[PDB]
Amino acid sequence: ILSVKKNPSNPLYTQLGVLTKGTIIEVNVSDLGIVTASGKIAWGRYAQITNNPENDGCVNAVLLV
Amino acid sequence: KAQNPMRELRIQKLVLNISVGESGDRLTRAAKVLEQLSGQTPVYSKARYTVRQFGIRRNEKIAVHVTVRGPKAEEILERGLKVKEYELRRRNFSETGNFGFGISEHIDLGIKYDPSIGIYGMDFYCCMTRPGERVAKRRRCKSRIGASHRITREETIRWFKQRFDGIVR
Amino acid sequence: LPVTVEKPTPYTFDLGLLLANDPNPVNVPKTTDTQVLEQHLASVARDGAQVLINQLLTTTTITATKDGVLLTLPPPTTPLPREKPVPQPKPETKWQAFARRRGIKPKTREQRRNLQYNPTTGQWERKWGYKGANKRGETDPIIEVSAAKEAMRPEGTSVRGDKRREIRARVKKNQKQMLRNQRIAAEK
Amino acid sequence: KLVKNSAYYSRFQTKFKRRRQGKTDYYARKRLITQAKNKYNAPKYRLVVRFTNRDIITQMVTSEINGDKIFAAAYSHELRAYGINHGLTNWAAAYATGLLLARRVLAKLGLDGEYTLTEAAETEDGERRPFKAILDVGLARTSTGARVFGVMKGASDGGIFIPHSENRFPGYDIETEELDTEVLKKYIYGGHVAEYMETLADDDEERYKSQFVKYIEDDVEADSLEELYAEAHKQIRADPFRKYVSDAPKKSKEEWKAESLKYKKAKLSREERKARVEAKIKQLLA
Amino acid sequence: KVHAVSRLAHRIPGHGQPILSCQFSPVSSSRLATGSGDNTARIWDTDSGTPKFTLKGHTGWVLGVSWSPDGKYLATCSMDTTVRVWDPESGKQVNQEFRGHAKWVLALAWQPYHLWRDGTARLASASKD
Amino acid sequence: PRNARSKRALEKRAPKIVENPKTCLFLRGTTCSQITQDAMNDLYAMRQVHAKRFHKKNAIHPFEDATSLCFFSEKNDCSLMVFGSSNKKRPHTLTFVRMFDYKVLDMLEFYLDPDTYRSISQFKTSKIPIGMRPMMVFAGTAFESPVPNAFTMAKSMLIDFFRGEPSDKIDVEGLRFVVVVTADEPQKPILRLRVYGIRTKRSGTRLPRVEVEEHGPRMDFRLGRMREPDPAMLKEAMKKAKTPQEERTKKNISMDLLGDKIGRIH
RNA sequence: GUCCUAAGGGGGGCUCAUGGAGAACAGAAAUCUCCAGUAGAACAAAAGGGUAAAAGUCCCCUUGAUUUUGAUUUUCAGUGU
RNA sequence: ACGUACGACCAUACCCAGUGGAAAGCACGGCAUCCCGUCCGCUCUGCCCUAGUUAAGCCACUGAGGGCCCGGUUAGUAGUUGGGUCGGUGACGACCAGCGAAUCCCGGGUGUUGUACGU
Repeated sequence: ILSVKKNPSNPLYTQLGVLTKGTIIEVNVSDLGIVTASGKIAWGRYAQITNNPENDGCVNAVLLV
Repeated sequence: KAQNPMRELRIQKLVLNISVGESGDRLTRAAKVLEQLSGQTPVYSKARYTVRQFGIRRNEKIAVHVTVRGPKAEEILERGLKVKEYELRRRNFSETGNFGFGISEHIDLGIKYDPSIGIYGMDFYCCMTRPGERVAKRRRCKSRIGASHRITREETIRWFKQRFDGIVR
Repeated sequence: LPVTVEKPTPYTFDLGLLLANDPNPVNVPKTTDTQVLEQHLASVARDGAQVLINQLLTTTTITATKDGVLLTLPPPTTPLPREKPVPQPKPETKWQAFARRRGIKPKTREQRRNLQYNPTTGQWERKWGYKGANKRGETDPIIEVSAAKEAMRPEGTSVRGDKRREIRARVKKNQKQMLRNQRIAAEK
Repeated sequence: KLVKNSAYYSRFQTKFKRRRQGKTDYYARKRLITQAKNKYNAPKYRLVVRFTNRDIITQMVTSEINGDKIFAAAYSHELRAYGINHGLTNWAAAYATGLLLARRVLAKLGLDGEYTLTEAAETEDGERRPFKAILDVGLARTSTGARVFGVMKGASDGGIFIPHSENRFPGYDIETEELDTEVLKKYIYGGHVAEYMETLADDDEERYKSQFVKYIEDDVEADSLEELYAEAHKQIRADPFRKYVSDAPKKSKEEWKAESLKYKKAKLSREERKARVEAKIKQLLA
Repeated sequence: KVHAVSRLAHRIPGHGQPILSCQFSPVSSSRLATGSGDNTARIWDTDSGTPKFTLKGHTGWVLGVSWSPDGKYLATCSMDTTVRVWDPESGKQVNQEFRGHAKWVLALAWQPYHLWRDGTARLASASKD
Repeated sequence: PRNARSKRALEKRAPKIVENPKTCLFLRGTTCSQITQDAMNDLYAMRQVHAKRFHKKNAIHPFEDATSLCFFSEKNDCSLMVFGSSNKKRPHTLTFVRMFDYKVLDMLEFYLDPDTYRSISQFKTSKIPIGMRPMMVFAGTAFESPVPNAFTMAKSMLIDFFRGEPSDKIDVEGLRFVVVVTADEPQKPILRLRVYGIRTKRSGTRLPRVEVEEHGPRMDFRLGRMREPDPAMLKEAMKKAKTPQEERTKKNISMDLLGDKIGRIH
């Protein structure tokens, strides 16, 4: 995880970095091997949390592509 | 040098104008009757300035016109001067060599009367050019037509008399 | 032919401006013949161009890119006058002074966005501007009006322009404050 | 009142001479030659494409302070050396002329003792760079299917790096944003002209003879155009500087000087002008 | 000396499925052969960036294209257990398809030109069987 | 500023930390000789991209009143000016004017020698491309005066004229033209302006052998009247601003080769 | 009191105010045609030289209403991603 | 020398009219299947270079009326700064210098030029 971009409930929750459902986070996509049109290596992208980490013990996210 | 084939007078275009002055169903009828007369869609003209006396407003469609080129222009001008009985005035011809007239009833041309569209009159204007008119119209190297190549009032009157067998009074 | 020249005083260089300075005197011949005069001047020019080319090709790093073979130049060192004065901080306005005294922090760029979520319609809408929420109801087909405000309303005016009236009043107050701040800054 | 008076004539400011002649768009020229994304002080080349009634003119041009310079020039009437004798202004001839100019540029540069500072400062990890030029279409309209882009396509195929997109080539579809390379190949090898030949041969034989009267006279069928243009491309890539002699009268430069000065009307001298003025004064007195 | 390629020459469409094999002609770079998952092979004129021929007849993905060492034949092996030989100057299939494999034919290899005997060429096909 | 275009113009004319390349305005007086006009044409040809040109006659004597010059600098955003004049006392004069904050910073007069002047068209060589910067060579002992004089002022003014656009990189193919200004200390010394094109030859070593060929123009000047800057305005003009990309050095704080901020303890 | 897929940006095409000669109603003033028209129109500013295949005017595309990153500049930070 | 294409100075090149143009090139031109665009294949775009024609464009020469551009003259003169240097109470006059006009008048002119390919 690189950063927490937007918690949908509160900017205070975004500032505290709370990982809940629907949260937009920044992730390191170096392992995915994404190359841009100019040949640069895209190593940071946005994902959305699709689960409840407080209930599951794990953070599940889907890349916003 | 006047016997050169490139100086031959011919019709450049024929413009048919209906200045209704009021927007709406009347203007649509004028556009429709222009459409059957020409065979192509007409152009709506908007008023430049507003005049309270004429009851017009700026940027309001008040007139309609069609530009026709080729032998279609020749046959429409033949129809118009058939209505005018091949008789024109010296008052009509311009100093630049163009001419024109106006009719009051479009039924006299040969269009069957339809009471849905009504009765309209029209202004016919014919422009006359010699070959070589591309010089002042093309995008690249646009220039001015020379003085000897320009068409005079006497030349276009003589052309009309010789071609339509008409009379100018 | 040699590619190095020897002179009593060495050249100085400013490779940012591609400038070569020769402090050695130009011993111009004291004759009137143009061919030998320009020959001497061309010899001086050739010497300067030679040392400049040598300096550029030896003491600048070279990169071969798809654009070509580029020399990386140092920033210019020759002291030259500016055309305009160095930018300075603006005079502090009344709001800026008040916020500095009261510890009022600037709003974040996410906080000051022109976007909000309308719950009742369930859509995203703008707070101001074209179709903004500050003009809510001006195109609403049905508006209930209170009888007291309708009676106190002047003749000819409608309820559909009240929000535009309020917006115009607020804009006029804001522009009056802006003009006062501009006049005070101009006096300063 | 007279609008063209002395005050109007004194206050009038003329445009540029080539703007009055209607040959140069200086607004586009300024951005073509005096604008650069990078400031590496490098020379810039443009491929100037111009069209006449009977010829195509392609040039490789740099801009200097006292006038432009031509690096190489190719003309569509030089295709007669490579076998193209008809349709010297069609899209395929535009393609072949652009290809010929590209091959001539590469042959002149040797990309097919004085030396350059690039060779002086070349490093170990350095590769050969392509020749680069920007297209100059002049006052022509840049629509889909124009022959300026055929010239550009031929030059890019010949080996000049010209920045371009593919949305103005014949066969491009704007609704799908996809180029039909079948239609592109048809236009490159002149299949549109050939298809017009069979269309006229089936519909209007008199129009077919009137438009293609040279084609039947030279006995060039519609089905041979693709082979003819392919063989022309191969000959262009083989020998870019093949000499072509025209059927025009041939004299030396001094003989042409004499022939033109034979028909030049000399300007009258001051003595002759004063004599004519005195004769006019005498005629006015009489 | 071979200089490094640095820019796109031509992007040529025409295949409806991903391209699974590509190979230049041994004569020159003007002719290129590709085989794809749309059950077809294609020849490309790389000078003008244009298609030349479309070889059709396989019913599986063309897993391999291979030019003959002299350049007079193009052999294509496909997922339909078949190998076909085509004439690259006309785009026509030479005789019938080669049958006998039980599963997908994955690779092809021509006999070297100096080893050809009995007035014929020899082709080796490796399959999943 | 209502329109975004006028807003862009005001933002372009606004003072900046990194200044724009300077613009030169070429203009002439009520009377001006043909040789002076040819010299102005040659200088404008050398500086086409960052110049603007007037074409009327201006009733301006710059060393008496320069309010009109300040107004022209204000209107055209031109910080350098070349002013042409002719006279009985001064037959061919080029007045170089340098501005600061739309006010006259300093001025210098050049008297052109008419008999030795040669234009660019009189040399049948390949010319400089439009927009390409030439390199500069200043030769002689007149430019090393310990006190600021007319020759140091002329050196600074010609450097500012032939700067072009600054750049951190340059292609090796952009080193083909050189402008040489020669002047010696001493009856009046002659400041000679020449332009040459540069050819390179093999010499058997790594460095090439440079040979020159004259490009034009050929100018000979005598330095005339001089208006020096006010010391306070000169100090404000010679102040140097620092870009945000120039890090202020902090004690015991550094950047490593990976970009980490590193502190040092002792 | 009304109206607007907002302004802006890019690209392309065109030339304006006016005058003369002409065209049923149409007559100083409606619309259309030609010729002449250095801008005398429009848009900005307050030129003592703004803009004419445009900076004017109509089409096409975007309209996403204030992007991301920064060890760098300035200020701030008891909520220092 | 002439023509064409890109140009450089941007009226000595502009506004109006007449006369002529070998060669080739430009140009007017012919036709609307395909590419493309219009109310109108007028413009733009595609195809033909065959046929007609120098009528216009273009070029050269000439002609008026304006305009424009050089050089001299005005003239080192008006005017403006300096008690500068001499008087004048001072103002101001002359003298000494420094900067420095324009009108009028006279004479000349109505385009030079680079690259490339051709005649």
